[PDB]
Amino acid sequence: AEAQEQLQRVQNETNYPFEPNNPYMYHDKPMEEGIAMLQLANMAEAALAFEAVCQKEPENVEAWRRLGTTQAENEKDCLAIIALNHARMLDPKDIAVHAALAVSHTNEHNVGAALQSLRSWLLSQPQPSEYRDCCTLLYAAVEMNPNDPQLHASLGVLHNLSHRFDEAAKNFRRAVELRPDDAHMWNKLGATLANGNRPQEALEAYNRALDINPGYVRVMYNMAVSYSNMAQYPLAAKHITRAIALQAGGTNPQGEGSRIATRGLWDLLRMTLNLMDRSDLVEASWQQD
Amino acid sequence: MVNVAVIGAAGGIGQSLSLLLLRELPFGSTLSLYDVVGAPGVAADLSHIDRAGITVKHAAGKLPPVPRDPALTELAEGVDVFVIVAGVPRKPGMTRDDLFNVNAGIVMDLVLTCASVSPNACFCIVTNPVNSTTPIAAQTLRKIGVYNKNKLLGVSLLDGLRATRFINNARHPLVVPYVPVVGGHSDVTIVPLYSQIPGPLPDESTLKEIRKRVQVAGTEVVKAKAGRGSATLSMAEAGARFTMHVVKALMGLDTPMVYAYVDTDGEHECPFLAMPVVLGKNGIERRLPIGPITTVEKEMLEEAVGVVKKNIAKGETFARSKL
Amino acid sequence: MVNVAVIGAAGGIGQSLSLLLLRELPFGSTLSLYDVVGAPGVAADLSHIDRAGITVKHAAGKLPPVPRDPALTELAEGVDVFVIVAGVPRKPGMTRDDLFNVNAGIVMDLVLTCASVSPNACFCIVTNPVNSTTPIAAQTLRKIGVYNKNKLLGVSLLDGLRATRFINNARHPLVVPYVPVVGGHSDVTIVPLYSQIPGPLPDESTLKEIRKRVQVAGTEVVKAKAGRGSATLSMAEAGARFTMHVVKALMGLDTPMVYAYVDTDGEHECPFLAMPVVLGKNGIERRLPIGPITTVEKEMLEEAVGVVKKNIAKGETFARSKL
Amino acid sequence: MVNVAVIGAAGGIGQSLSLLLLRELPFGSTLSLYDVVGAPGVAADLSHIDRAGITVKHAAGKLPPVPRDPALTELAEGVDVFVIVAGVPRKPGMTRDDLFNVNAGIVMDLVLTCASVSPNACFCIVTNPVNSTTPIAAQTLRKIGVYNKNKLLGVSLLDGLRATRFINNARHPLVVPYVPVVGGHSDVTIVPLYSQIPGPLPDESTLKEIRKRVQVAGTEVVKAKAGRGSATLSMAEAGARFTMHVVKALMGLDTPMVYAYVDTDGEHECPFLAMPVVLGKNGIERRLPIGPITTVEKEMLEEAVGVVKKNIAKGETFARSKL
Amino acid sequence: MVNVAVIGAAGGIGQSLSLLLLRELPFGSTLSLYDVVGAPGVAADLSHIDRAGITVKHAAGKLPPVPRDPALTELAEGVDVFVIVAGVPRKPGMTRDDLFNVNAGIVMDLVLTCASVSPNACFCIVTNPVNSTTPIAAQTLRKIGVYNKNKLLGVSLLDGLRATRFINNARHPLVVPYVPVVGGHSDVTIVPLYSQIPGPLPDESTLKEIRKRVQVAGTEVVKAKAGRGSATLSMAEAGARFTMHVVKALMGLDTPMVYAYVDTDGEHECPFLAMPVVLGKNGIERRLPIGPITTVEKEMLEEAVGVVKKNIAKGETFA
Repeated sequence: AEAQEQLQRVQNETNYPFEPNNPYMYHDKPMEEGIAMLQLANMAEAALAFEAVCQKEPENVEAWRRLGTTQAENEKDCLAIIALNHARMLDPKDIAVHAALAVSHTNEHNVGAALQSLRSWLLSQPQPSEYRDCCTLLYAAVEMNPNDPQLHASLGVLHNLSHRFDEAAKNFRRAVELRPDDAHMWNKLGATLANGNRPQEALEAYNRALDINPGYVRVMYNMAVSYSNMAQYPLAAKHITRAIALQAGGTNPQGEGSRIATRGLWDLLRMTLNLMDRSDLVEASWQQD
Repeated sequence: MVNVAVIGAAGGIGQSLSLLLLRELPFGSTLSLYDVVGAPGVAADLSHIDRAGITVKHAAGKLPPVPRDPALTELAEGVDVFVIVAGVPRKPGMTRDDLFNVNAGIVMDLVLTCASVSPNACFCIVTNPVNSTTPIAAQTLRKIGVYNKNKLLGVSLLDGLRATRFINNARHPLVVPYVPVVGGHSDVTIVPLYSQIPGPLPDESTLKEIRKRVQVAGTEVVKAKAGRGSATLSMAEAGARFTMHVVKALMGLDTPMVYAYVDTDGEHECPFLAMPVVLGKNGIERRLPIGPITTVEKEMLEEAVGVVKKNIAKGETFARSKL
Repeated sequence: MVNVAVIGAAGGIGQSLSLLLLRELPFGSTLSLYDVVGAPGVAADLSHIDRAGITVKHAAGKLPPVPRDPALTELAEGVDVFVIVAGVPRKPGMTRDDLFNVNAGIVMDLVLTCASVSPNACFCIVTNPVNSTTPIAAQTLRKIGVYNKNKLLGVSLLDGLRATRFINNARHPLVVPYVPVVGGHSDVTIVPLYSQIPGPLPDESTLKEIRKRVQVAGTEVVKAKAGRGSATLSMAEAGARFTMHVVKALMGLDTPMVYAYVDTDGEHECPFLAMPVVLGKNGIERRLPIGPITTVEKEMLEEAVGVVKKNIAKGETFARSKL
Repeated sequence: MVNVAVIGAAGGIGQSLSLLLLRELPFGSTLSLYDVVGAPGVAADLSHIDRAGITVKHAAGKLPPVPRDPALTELAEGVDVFVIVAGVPRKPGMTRDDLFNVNAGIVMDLVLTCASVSPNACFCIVTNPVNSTTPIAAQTLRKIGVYNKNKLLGVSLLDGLRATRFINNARHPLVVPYVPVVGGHSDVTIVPLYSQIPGPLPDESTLKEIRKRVQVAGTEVVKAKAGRGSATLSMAEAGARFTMHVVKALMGLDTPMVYAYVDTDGEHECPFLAMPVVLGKNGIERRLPIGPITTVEKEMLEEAVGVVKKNIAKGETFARSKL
Repeated sequence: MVNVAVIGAAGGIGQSLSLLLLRELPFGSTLSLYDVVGAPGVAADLSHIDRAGITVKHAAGKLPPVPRDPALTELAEGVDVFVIVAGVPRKPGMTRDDLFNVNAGIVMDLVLTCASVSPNACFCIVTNPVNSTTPIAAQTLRKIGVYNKNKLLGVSLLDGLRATRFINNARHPLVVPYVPVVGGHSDVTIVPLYSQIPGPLPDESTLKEIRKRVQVAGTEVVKAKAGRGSATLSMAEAGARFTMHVVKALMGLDTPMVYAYVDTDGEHECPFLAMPVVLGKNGIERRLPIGPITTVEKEMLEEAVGVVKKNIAKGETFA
């Protein structure tokens, strides 16, 4: 059929498999449905509507733009980065196809391409390892853009690359008064404090996300990690299983795909269920019920 | 007939360990070196010395590290022993948890890359946080599929060296070859058993003075270097001897008795402890009980067991928060 | 008994030299350390090794340098086997034009300061520009009036090590324990002697390549290290072996034959040359002729003598101007 | 430099002892041999073995055992260690009827001749019944008077060699370097302390049999050879090892712990006993207590003391009668 | 691992050889002992040593020396290296041939029953006349059909020790580790090569007198020992060290260079001569030429090769 042909033609340099069980490309004007679905909450199926609209227009420059960000928000970092790369090779001049291709690139701890992605992002800018040239070009220490969100608020990923969890904390704390409304940006200073111990004082910002976006699934993951680091197993497990439960909403009986992207999540209930000696779930709970 | 990998050379402990291993290796051996940077430079230096039969191999790597390096997965072909010495230099402001947080991922990746091709091999972790870095390797081996409890060791002989050297000075004319040490490798999880040594003891009120100095010597060394160094020369020698013991046991030329941080399958309730073992042709072949102890050593092992237990729990509950 | 005191052994080659010396010195010996910076760290590291009969003493030095350091004068009591390893670790920033007048000044300061209080002692030079700095030490010792031609050694065993390693690989499985090398320790001065060793020596065409590789092997180590590092491990091993030979022959337990940069004293037209000598309990006992050599080593030795004469002339000229 | 003279070299023990001592002495030493019959035959045999540094001297005596042979006086000059191994063959000695009488005079004459000219030497008694032979030597030394209790060693190391081998056979995977032995050197005056060694021990039923096996060990070899000699290939090794320990201790290169028949000045109720001791540069430095023991070892030590108290008395009664 | 067996370790030289053997063998290696009489006593005496990791096995013969002892063929079931030391002493009252007249018998029998069950084993003949016993052993091995040219060594290391000690005595304090000696293992057949060693040398007369002293050592030893006995200890020393060089060579732990009485196998005239060889994991691996020699050494070598050819011709028949 025409839909099947669309699927094999997508199965290309633009592979992005995304098992076809969603009836949203059947719905007309999917772009509007996509923008209206996340206007309140639940970016999960909003990312699905973005997939639906982006599936039949390969040349749509802005289709991949929000799709990459919303697929990075929902913790599925794997297919989102290759989708963003395919977006980048089409129009290789945009901050969105480079900023989200740099910070999310470090979640896999691939320090190689992150530096060149940062270089590409800083390219437009109309006005103990390699580091040196990239960091010097970045700098911009109150040179002519004091309190510049995209630069001053950002670039903490560079600090996170060097595992220097002392300068990043301040570089993010005194970077949120400007543009003081972005739940995703909160995560940027929500985990960098957690990674340097200090679990309690990094907890509040997590609830801060719930102040504006009570639909995030990565904030719940981060707070479960922090609680597990604090060895408070029971409610940590309860809240993380709530996080997986909220990760899939609606089309869930048919909303599954390759079932590898939600692997680490379906691993983190492990490494904890063996600490309170209950077990009894182990490999038996393999059906993701 | 013996091939040894020194993964993590071209650096601190690694260079001295390789230099010491070049001399004591038996005839017909093969030494392989690896590092992200500097491997060819040291391979072109160790090959200019004499001695027949020893052959040196090396493999460089991409300057920005990448998972599952193609060079390492090809250099790991036909290797019997894997020494893992790859960490971070002791910067002043790193506390005690940042070092573990930065070393756990490196250890996991290196173990995965090495064991993905050659499962039947011994491991000789000498990273630094021995109490916590061994469970990570155990978990990686568990999830991969191949994991032998008899072929996984953690080097902790430096405590024995320190205890012997400190007990040989206050009892001059008398010399003893070795002193047992039980527990872990940290400030509090070390207890030297001084009631199992032949000869008279130098009374109390000084035995306790030596016992705490044994634990504090590491911080003493760190302070002596103006806060910008660590014990590297002494730590290198404590690894070369253990590696030689393992190699000789594997070849069948000896059956040594060593104290190593190894899994205690059964016996003690703590999953991991440093207790005497006897090596052989298949790694550890016979574990040994701790033995009789006095009433003043019973008030330290109880705390050591708890601290080791919580360290193992912390090492096994390692997770990464996504930014 | 013996009180070997390495001078400047706190960086690169010195640390490895100290580590190798510690683990092989005879019972009842003394090891002393001194450097401008970093000496306490090495002393702390070396003071936790389980060796009986070895006592470690260390000094320090005002960070900005200072001629005739009073602290160093407090360490040269009873030392017999003074070892100078005070080599400047320069970089490719600027070439060999300089680094001579600085190393020569360092040698003139250190040798004079050490010998002003401990006359009856050996002096093994291991600084870089050997052919020129050995006469510097000779002139410095003669200035006071305590010159002893029998105790002034220049380490040149690295060339023998390299020649043996390069000749044991092209003639497998036949092996030899040593290979004689004459001339000097630099550039086109090295003259290996492959004719007077047992065995069916190979063809001349490949022998030319082998000898050229032996001559030029200095550059390849620097080239392989991105032009940054240098051969700092092999030199430490060679120095350790030579000073161990000297120590064991000084106590009367051996009378071995070695090659070194020594004063000829009327046995050759050249003032200084690398010729075989047999040691003893008073220094150098007997001196041997070169022996029968083939028809091309004549020209090679002539060129080596021609270069060495100019090198010694430059060295002698430098010392006279320096006060 | 040290001179190690052996008394008796043409016997079944002297030849093997000299052969073992020749290849283990340090460089620049001297070996001396003496026997009434056959000394040149064994002296000329050891002058062809490749060993640089060692020199050999010898002297023979008249066929009739004339007391105070002038050959011994000439040979014994500058001697630092004296080994007394010269006993009549046990083939015609029956069972301690005349063997004790004949053997107690030869050792007395030998020690009287040796100690007259050189009074500063260490005596290692190896002959038959050491228990009574040692007090005879002590009285012979004290008659004229040069006696020094710090230099009088009775070789009792064979029992340790026998005891160490037996344990390692039952417990194959585990190996122990040595096992302490207390008491005397006879059939029933031997108490091997198995309770002071590392590792678990077998049950009491088998341990009792093993302990009894050590006590009756000499007669097994005698009955195996059907009365054609005795154990001569093991006493030689034991004497060689003990002599090497004494020589190294005197030279200053080692300070070992040994178990030997010694004179208890103010430690135990018995005058002479086999208890642990530490050597130095002046013979015995400081004696050591036996240490904790179990209940059965207590009664075994009691019985051994009860026998040795009259074993010494018999030798004392034999002495004090000539003069 | 390896299994070194000594055939006749109950005489004067056998007792002093097994003791040195059980002091250097690597961990996990047996040591078999066989003799007509006295074997149980030596086995019991040597079993009490404290060295761990070495086991001792013994076999007992019969007082009447019957041929092809069924006990001996049971002991040699897993032996890797065979050393033959059995023979008769050098008591006065007979020339060489008379001694030969008996020795050539025994050497055959001992090399016949052993090779019948362990064909792939090394051989380390020590029984002196040497010059003539090695061809006899080769002929006996050819009879069965298993004769490997790469595993047949005649011990000749004693002359090397004598020559190097004699030259070290006259060159104090200069010391050398060894000196090459070729030609054979008897009187005039022995030829040192003193012009292939480092350092200067004395005048011609001294060299001649030291060369004379090297090849007459046995006579002076037996003279200093009255008329009884022989060179017991020395023959038991060089006989042990050489064996060690073989053992390591069979485990890959060394690649020694030794001088021994071997088969030329297409080389300088006489089939057997003492020439340098390179050992390995499969017996003899590479033979080497003798090398440059002085003019007098050429005539000495010619005389030696003539004498050794006469000796091998005499010993090749024994019929």
